[PDB]
Amino acid sequence: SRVCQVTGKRPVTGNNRSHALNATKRRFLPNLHSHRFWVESEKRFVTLRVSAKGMRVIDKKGIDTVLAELRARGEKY
Amino acid sequence: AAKIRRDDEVIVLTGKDKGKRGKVKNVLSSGKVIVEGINLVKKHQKPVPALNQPGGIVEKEAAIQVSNVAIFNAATGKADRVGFRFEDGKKVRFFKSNSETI
Amino acid sequence: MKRTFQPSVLKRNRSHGFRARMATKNGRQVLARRRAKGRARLTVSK
Amino acid sequence: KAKELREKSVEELNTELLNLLREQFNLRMQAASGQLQQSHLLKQVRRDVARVKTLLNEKAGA
Amino acid sequence: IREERLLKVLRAPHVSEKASTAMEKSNTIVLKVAKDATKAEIKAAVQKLFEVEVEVVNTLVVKGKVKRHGQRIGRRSDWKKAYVTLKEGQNLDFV
RNA sequence: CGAAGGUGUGCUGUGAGGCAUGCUGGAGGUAUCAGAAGUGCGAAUGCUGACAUAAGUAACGAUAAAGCGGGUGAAAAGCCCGCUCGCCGGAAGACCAAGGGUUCCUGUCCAACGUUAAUCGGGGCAGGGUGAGUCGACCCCUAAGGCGAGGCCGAAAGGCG
RNA sequence: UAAGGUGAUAUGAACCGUUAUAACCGGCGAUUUCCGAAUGGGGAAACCCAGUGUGUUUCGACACACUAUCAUUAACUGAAUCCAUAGGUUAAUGAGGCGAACCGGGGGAACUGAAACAUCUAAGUACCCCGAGGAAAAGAAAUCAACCGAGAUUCCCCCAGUAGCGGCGAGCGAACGGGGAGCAGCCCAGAGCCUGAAUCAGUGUGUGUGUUAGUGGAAGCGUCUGGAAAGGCGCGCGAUACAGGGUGACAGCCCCGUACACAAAAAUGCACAUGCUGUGAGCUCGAUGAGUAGGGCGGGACACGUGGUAUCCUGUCUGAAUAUGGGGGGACCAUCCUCCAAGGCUAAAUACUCCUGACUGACCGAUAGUGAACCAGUACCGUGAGGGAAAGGCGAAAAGAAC
Repeated sequence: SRVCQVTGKRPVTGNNRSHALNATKRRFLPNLHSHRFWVESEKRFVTLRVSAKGMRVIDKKGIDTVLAELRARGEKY
Repeated sequence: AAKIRRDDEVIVLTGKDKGKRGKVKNVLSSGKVIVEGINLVKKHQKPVPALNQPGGIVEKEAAIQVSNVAIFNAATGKADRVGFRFEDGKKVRFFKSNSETI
Repeated sequence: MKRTFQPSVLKRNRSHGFRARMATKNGRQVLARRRAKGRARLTVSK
Repeated sequence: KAKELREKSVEELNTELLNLLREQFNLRMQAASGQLQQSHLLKQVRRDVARVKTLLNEKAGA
Repeated sequence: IREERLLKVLRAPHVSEKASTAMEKSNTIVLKVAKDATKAEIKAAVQKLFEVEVEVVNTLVVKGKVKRHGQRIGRRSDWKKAYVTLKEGQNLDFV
């Protein structure tokens, strides 16, 4: 599925309200990307599927922390 | 806790036999009893060659409701009602009027 | 003339047979509804 | 029975069980030839069997 | 094989004109046996229990008929029939 | 010493109605004043059951076809036996697969079933009947196609492989 | 508990028992073929084919046990590639499926209404999907109020069809405040001191209490009518029992019962007691949840349809302050008041009935009442999903009509 492995962002739903306000079902997808990150302590490249948001958060926290929360939540990376 | 039993002498309260006395052959589950010389019916029997049973009208004894028969007190000569007490450690029957055991 | 039901056993059982139902979500819902209505036989089996 | 059987060892019980199956066999043999008068016998043995078996178990069980 | 199983195999002698015919003419007996028993076990069981020599056992399965009792439709149970060939030096016992 | 209900008859009220009572019935009914209503039927091409009508009328399923003697039997155009006649014969014959599931064979019965009778039956009831190393299925091997560990994908279910 | 029994349609045969190993009722046990999550492989469900390891046995084969996946932990193994990881095998622990309604989350209509119809409505309903428990959810203020104050949530009645929202149409619809039901508060983001010290969980034992079989349980005769009395007439008696049912018509006193008074070998529900092991009290000093708050853009939730629209949620792009601080007080600003977000647990009052027991009804009485008073989700109809009937009453007793 499209799910951010970091922030847990998922597809959500909403509408097109047109100019005449005709409401129509739609979705908002997370913005997702398959990316290789450098883990120094493991000396290795982990590949996560993450949103832009996720990436930014990886910059802030460091990747060690993030992966610690991936083993904690118990989801495989 | 069963009041009327095999071989008790009873007197009949109700029916064509009212007042007659007799001896219990057996009891049935439905609360019916079958009493000696009591409630004869005339039954027609199709002759059966396997059992060598002739035909004819057999007088037989038909079950009577156990509510209708009373346990006969031989002491008082009256119909009685029955009750239970514990003598020794054993459950025993007695007559209500003279409160004597059976 | 040629009518609509031309029977076959292998066909019958692959299409509606027990195992065929159990294969899927929907089928097990059928078997649920039947067990709830309390049928004599659920599926077509011999 | 069943007190009587309880005081016998496991071996003698196996032996009794086999006797019983011979007797049972023999019985339903007689019964299927129409040679049986006393039917009540089948039930007698058919149940005794169970008794024996139910002991064997608890002697192994504990 | 175990003997305990054996004594459970053979239900009953099958009685009929066909039966009598084979028993007289071809030296063969006819048995109702447990639905699950096999040619091995029947060979074993006759050879054991009647103590006579079996040549070969042929079998078939009889589908019970369908009956009506008081409008109700029942089904008579299935069962298994066995033609049991005795080696000729044998002569029948019925017990 | 005969309730409700059914059927009559008689009387009485402006009316829906009421009272009494002969038969039937064989154990429940209910004054009075109040209370609550699944409260009143002829229609709805109303819904269920029952019985009419046309009418003892149309019809009895291939225009291949029957006739006689004897048997059985309550009763024989139709059943069994014999004799002639006639129809199919690249089938209206014989053997399978499929599909059915005991309809097979014997005895026995004739209510219903059989478009008539039926003593007959694929009908009823009871019994018997299906014997495999080498015929099939199973089994060994794969086709299209299916399912599909991990895997890829997808809001969830799930899709693809 | 017992003098009768071997379930029913349903007789009989063959028996078992009568003072307690007949039967019957309950407690714990034993057995529990095959299918089915189905789990050794497969499969057209109730079948087909195995492997490994023990154990015999004359050595023909038989018996018995283990063998699913997936998650997690361990152990051993172990490529590309040196370490390493991936991977591979064994082992222990758990999960999978079913089920009525209620519950929280993920998706989510249209008919209809608007006397047409698009916003709106219907309605976050039907339905689908996931997850859970006997309840769940919610929950200890970055809450409201109004210069006086309240003090978590849930639920009921008001406030009020008001304030408002709305093609200002159709409609929708609060809150503040008040009366009640119920009431309970806690921990982590850390050190020191005194340490098993509150609580809570596990387990034994004791008594008490409920449940699962049970025991006793009052007092009536005569007479007419009649097939039969319980009915009429006469004289009695019981009542902490005149609930109700049955017996040849309508019985307090014939039978079962009913009020009342009792009982558990064993298993279980709740209580305190007490022992136990695991869980840590209290105090002092600290500390105080960042890609977060807010913002831009797009939607949604708030009664509130972007409106002057606060307030919450977030797909997207961003982005602070840290008690000399921040949030809210219906645009917004200042003043005044109040509150501390971005960490987590929590009983009760509330909703529901597949199911067990008892009691009741100005509920029905066989075309009614459940589709189903009867062997009914049956026959029968449909390839299938599914549809889906008809059918109660001899009598007191079969005495069911010998000849």
